[PDB]
Amino acid sequence: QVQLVESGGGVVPPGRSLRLSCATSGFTFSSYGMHWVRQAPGKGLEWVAIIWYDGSNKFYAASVKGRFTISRDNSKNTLYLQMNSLRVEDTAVYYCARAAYYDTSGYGDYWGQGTLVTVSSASTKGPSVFPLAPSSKSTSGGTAALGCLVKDYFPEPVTVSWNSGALTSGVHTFPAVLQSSGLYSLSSVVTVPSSSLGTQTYICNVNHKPSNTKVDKKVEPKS
Amino acid sequence: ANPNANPNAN
Amino acid sequence: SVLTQPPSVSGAPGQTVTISCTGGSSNIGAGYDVHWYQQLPGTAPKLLIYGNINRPSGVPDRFSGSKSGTSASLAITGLQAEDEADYYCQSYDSSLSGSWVFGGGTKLTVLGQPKAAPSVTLFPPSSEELQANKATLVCLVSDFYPGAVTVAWKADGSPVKVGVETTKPSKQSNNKYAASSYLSLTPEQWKSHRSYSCRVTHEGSTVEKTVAPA
Repeated sequence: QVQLVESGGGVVPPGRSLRLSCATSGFTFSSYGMHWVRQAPGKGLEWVAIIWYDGSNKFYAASVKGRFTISRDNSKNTLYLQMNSLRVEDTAVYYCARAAYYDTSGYGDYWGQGTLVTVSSASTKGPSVFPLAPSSKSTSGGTAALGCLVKDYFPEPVTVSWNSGALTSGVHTFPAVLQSSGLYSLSSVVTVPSSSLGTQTYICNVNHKPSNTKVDKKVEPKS
Repeated sequence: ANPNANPNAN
Repeated sequence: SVLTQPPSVSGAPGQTVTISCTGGSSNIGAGYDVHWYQQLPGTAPKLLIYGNINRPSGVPDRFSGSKSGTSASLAITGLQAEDEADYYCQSYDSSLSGSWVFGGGTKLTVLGQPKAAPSVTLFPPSSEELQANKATLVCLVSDFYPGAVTVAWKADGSPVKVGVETTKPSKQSNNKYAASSYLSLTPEQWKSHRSYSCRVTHEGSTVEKTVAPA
């Protein structure tokens, strides 16, 4: 019954502002301190801020002081984080946590599901799709690997299908890499019978909703 | 202002 | 991190593992309580141990905490696949301005599957990318276990660091792991070498795939 429901995350350029919200139920909100914690993708937890139950005190990590404001609305059972002057290094999942206290230090007994803040100066860009053509030496037993390289898109996500979803067997679409440019690339590869390369057409279907772009790329054998 | 002080009503 | 944890621990199902958390005289040494969180992959942290030793009622008896001097420890007995997660210790440091300090986290791997060597496929730059004045080598690595790999690139037997981007391993449907690595070249660099290699190391053993502009 203890619920902490976060919203407000999304993709913003550096120097812009975002407000995060943490809407609570299942306990008397006004009796509890609340924290914000963040986690950069692939990294550890970093405490961000606290607000007292009564709003008498607010404390901030040195990394955000002057830029972020924690606040609460007791009538809405809601915690906020106002984030101004966002930097790329603020990119993280932001968690709200209910304050608890033991004897000589505090801890967070319930946590929100998190909201992702992505701070990037990259602009919406549809992918370039290049064919990864199969070997003419038949390479890898009676089975050939062919694919699509989905280059330089922003933001996530892209979806890939083959032959309009009719080819699922031996498909592996790899998670994207994030380049120093701030753009993503990914690849999809399919393992097919070498004997099919003469008679069967292979088309990767790449969909990038954020840029309203779809690419259908025919992947033909080399010689 | 002690950031380690109990921030709760109870 | 004010609090030092081992980056990684592993064990087989049924084994006991211990995760240490080392601080100093202004945190754990000062008597400030230590707490532990479990973070299952793709989920929010959850409270595992509070006030050094206490389990929330929802936590199984296999999880226990202890604290001595400047160190705390989390022990997990009867290891199960479900325990595979990142574990964080947390306290307070009187020499820092925040309410909480965290350890850097420990990735717990539960070795619940047999070893599996990686499948490696290396693609050269497409003639369309080259004809668009760019060049990407694509090294696709799949079906390996455990989910740790090193990917290194070579141009004619010499290591290449610049222009490389490699994903962290990601779990597949079959509970093995996949990763990918890209090498970005000028078409000039591509054409100016006899070969390029992707060299994938998994548990001390290496698969190397080579392509040639030829």
